[PDB]
Amino acid sequence: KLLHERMMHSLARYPRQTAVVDEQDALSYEALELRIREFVAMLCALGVGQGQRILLWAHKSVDLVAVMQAALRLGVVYVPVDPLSPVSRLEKIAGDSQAVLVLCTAARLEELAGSALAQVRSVVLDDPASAGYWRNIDTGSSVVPTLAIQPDDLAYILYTSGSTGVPKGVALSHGNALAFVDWACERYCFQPGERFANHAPLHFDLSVLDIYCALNVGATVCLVPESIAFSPRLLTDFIRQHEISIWYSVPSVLMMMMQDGDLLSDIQDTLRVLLFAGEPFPVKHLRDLRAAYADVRLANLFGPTETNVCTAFEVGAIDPERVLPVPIGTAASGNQVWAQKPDGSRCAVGEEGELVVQGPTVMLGYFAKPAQEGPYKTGDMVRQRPDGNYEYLGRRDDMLKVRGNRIERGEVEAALLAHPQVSEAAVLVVGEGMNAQLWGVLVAHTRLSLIDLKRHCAQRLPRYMIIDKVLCLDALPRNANGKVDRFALARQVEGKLAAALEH
Amino acid sequence: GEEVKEKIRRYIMEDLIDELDDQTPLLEWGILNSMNIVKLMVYIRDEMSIPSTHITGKYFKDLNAISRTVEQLKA
Ligand SMILES: *P(=O)(=O)O[C]C([C])([C])[C]([O])C(=O)[N][C][C]C(=O)[N][C][C]S[C]([C]S(=O)(=O)[N][C][C]1O[C](N2[C]=NC3=C([N])N=[C]N=C32)[C]([O])[C]1[O])[C]1[C][C][C][N]1
Repeated sequence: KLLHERMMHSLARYPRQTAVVDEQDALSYEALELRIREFVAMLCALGVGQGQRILLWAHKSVDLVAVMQAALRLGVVYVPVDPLSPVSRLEKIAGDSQAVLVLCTAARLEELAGSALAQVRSVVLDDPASAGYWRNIDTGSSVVPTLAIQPDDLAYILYTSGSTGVPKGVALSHGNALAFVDWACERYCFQPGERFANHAPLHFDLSVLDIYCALNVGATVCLVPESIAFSPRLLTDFIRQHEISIWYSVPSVLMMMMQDGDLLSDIQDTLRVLLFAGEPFPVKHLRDLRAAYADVRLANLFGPTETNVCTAFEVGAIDPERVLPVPIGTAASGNQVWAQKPDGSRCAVGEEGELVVQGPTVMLGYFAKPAQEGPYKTGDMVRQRPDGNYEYLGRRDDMLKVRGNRIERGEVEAALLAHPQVSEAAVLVVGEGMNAQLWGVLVAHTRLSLIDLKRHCAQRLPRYMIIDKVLCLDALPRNANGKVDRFALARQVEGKLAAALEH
Repeated sequence: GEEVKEKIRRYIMEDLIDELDDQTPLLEWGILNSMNIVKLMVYIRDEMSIPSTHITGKYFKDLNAISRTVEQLKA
């Protein structure tokens, strides 16, 4: 039944298969099982109990997958924190989750030392030399608690961009996870001995298909390492070397791999299932991928972290005359899904409305906030075609998407505002897709170099939320009501650029 | 060397983005990224050819690191 039990079922049937691979190391189900059991002894020796929070802040590794599974078994709540994100943002997530343990590398100890969570216990996963190395914790005088865990118990929290600059914790249960896993396993017919690439970092929910679907069916998950993120040819090499059958990423990555990594010239015969999510896929490029890989299964999976995948569309043949992205399709993960008019009523075929999700994947709620009650409103505008498939039209709020990344205007704005020589800030995106750029429009106290500002951003935000371009104004356009005129601001940034293509 | 380093520093500063130091971490501060790094290579080939095993922190960390990389590509 429960998440940790799916590994245990796989162990019994396949103890000698490779479970988890990283850039340095790999583990069989048996070796994973012993590593897990050793992390369980360690969490118990440390006094970390059911429902308490632990932070994972380190590059993806077989030890992280073991720690996740150790926490599940003790119903300890694990919080994957972006390892490419600075200590100041971990302090906010540490504050919000009120976590009692950090699991990091020995390199990260120095950052933690000066930080606000200096007084939180850390243990080193990587360097045996480090006084904080996890094996140095004595577990002899320690015992595994007697406890049971129900499908609705909090398993992990995936933090997301916060409009106030404090990130929000999507608190998710065994049942949330498993309704996705079981849905995907049945839908794409995942087999023992299949090899799953884990492209996404652990704090995104793409990673939950890669790791938990793999461990569910006695297959292998290969952690794509951070080091090869910007290298489309190393990414296609990873597919070849690990004989990858199942790939799951944002289309931006597949498109890098198609342009600068020979994915269409050097066919990867091992790929059986190609899953993409998180943003639209320019249909001209998706038509190419479909043609190269005629035999492969292609699907467009849709939803926020708060629902995981709530909708999906099987991409068969694509009309050559088609110009729009393919549908986001029909309900998934055993959810019911509908478009709402702003009054409450169901939209009818052809009527744009906001997508609503009722089902077993809908989050418990943002951690340390009031529970999700009833269906979840996604903020995503959609429209049903006659055949029953939804198309995504966009958002009406301050959640930006740059190449699949989710960025609250306010989180970047709060960072820029904290700059001593910045009195007003407003963030927006110029361009679509691969071209898209994140802009800061600032007013200076005493008239701000881009390099200085990037330095300033990088100390507070993940690099994917560091602004590409800056525009300094004497004041920000306002609306009658005093609020910043984001429509005016967009027109003025679009206008200044249009004047530079003319001059 | 110092000429190779300045044709780059000029390009970064002009055609992609003050002063940009030798050691200014180009990836940490998202000056170089998934979309602009392949452009800078278009240029370093088409007007000075970096291999795809090399598109990583080791090669493109600092300005002087991108300097060493082209310098060491002799024959
Ligand atoms: P560079 O420019 O230096 O690097 C580029 C590169 C390598 C792409 C880098 O940017 C990178 O590694 N990106 C990783 C991006 C990633 O893996 N993101 C995970 C997507 S997580 C998404 C949930 S969410 O809450 O973040 N966003 C939900 C939000 O997204 C929109 N959306 C979801 N799915 C779609 C589809 N299929 N079509 C259009 N829009 C979509 C919605 O607005 C939604 O509200 C995932 C996606 C499935 C489950 N959760």
